[PDB]
Amino acid sequence: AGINLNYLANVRPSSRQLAWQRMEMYAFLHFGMNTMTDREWGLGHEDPALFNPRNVDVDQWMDALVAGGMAGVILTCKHHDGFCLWPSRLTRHTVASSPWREGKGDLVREVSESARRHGLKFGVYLSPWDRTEESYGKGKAYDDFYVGQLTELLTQYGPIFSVWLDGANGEGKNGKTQYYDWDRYYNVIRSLQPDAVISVCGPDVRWAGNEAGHVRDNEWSVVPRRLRSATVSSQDDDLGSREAVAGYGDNVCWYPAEVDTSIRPGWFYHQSEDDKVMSADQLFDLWLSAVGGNSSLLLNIPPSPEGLLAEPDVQSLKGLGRRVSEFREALASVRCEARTSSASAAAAHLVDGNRDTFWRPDADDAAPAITLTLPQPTTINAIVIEEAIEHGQRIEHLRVTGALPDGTERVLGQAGTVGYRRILRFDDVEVSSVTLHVDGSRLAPMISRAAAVRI
Ligand SMILES: N[C@@H](Cc1ccc(O)cc1)C(=O)O
Repeated sequence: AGINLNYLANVRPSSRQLAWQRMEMYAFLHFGMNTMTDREWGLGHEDPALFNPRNVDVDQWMDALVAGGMAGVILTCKHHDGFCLWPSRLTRHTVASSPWREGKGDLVREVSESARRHGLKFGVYLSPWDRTEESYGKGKAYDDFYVGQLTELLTQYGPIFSVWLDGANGEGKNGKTQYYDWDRYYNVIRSLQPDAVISVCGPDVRWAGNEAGHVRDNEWSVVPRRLRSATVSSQDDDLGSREAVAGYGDNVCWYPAEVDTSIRPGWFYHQSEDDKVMSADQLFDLWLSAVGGNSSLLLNIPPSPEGLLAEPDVQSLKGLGRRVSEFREALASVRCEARTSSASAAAAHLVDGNRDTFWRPDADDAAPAITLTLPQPTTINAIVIEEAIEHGQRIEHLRVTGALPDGTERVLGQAGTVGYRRILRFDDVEVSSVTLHVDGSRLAPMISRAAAVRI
């Protein structure tokens, strides 16, 4: 193997990136002034008197998120309109000036506390774009204000798992375009919350860039480093193939994808969209596609102006969670005999329920493969396979075969990348065994789990 391949096959996640990956799916909570004014885009300078939801019940939100199987929640602490959901000391444009809770409330506190009681991690979105704040457009003075608010959020509310950042901007009242001192912002986050992943407009987690309803066929976590300050764009179908990254040499990095979408057409709640909430089945397919396609899933659910998650959203979440649990429960009810093409001693690692142990074929194994034999003919429609990503991402082509009770065997399906998890789906079939052929790989693959199941 050449220097380049030895490099690519060993690019690896940091501690914070690995912990983040293991979350799999978490929620976004869009709630604030835009909810009250029924907008996707706020104008700024909205009257704080308009923020007076009568029945905020964050435990109702968290209850539904747990039932949905979420690992954490990212709250919109301040959106583009600039209204802050905590009583910031740096602006009067906050819940402290609203009639909500007699001006004595702190929704960031209320949410973070409830998240922790519910076993969910807590993250923040603090909008760089600010349509109210006076310093906006002045340059450094707005950076000072932003950093000031980051500091409040990152020091007063306990551990933060993610700081989510988009890059929208505009002109201030002075007519000048505000640009952000990203490097300065990153230092603050790294300093105050070392374990947090800085996401999207940050170096730790990449916006998947997919068209809604689509995920990459091949999602590589190892990609050109230039994608971190985002010729090539985040929306390209092929970011990480050998051909795509060839010319970049060592200028690549571990920069894993996050698929983000809303359960409704809009990010904020609009009553007119109450008949347009994704169903539990739509969410499940999404989960299977994202979390079964080497991407984390960020799912937005917006509370209504009353201060509750709406009934359809709660039901979809509940059904999503039920489908995910049924899937895992069947993935454990599975009785299989695992056999490998080499390193049979390590074959045990495929089924010990330890994500830290893996099977890796011998260097001279020219056809690495895992055979799973079933106690008797069973119907299956998917295989689950996971790489030991702590050590990198390597698999490039996977071919799955099934041995039918009727002597013969056929191809059940193929896939490219695996990474954190590949759930390969196909038509319901009855087999006595399946073989996973790792036809292509950057050096020897390290596989921590393999399984055949019926969804
Ligand atoms: N393209 C999206 C990105 C985004 C999504 C959610 C946000 O809260 C902020 C930004 C938008 O601006 O609408």
